[PDB]
Amino acid sequence: SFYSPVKAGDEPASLVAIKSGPTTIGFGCRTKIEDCLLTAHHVWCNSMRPTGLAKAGKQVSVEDWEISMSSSDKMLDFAIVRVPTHVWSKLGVKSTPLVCPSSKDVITCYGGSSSDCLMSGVGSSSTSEFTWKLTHTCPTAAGWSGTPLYSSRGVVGMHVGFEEIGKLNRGVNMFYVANYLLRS
Repeated sequence: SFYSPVKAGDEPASLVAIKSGPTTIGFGCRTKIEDCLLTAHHVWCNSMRPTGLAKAGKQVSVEDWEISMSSSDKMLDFAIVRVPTHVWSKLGVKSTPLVCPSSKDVITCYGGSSSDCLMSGVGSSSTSEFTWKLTHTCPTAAGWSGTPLYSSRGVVGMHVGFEEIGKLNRGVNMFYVANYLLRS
């Protein structure tokens, strides 16, 4: 009801699913921070090992790729991974820039329990006086961690969890993180 099905090929070109054997452990996007996969720390580092990247039924295995940066802070919860560029093209994944979030962004969020079985939510996203923090109303589920907060203007942030469970959700503002927190 709060969700619409999404046919493979109709999700954004940046969106990628993160698999651990049969299990989708979360989502991510291709972006620039150099060029990278951005997902949640708990998807990439605190779940069962990532073994593959999936997009629309297409699959590529995960090899010993470098984790450029990560934070296991509940409030940041990010992992920035250097995926060889051929893997991105094998999947047909196109980059998308991290745009600056605002007081109110209209957002779509995508997730599912398999690469080819995707659905979409809609909500709004808002910045905090705690600059690293976003809160949003996009309906998500278990396994939707690392999924980008897409606006018409672009990816404003990354979904990581809850603010209050089922009332208000939580993102990390990766724009602020990349500009003020991360060291080159």
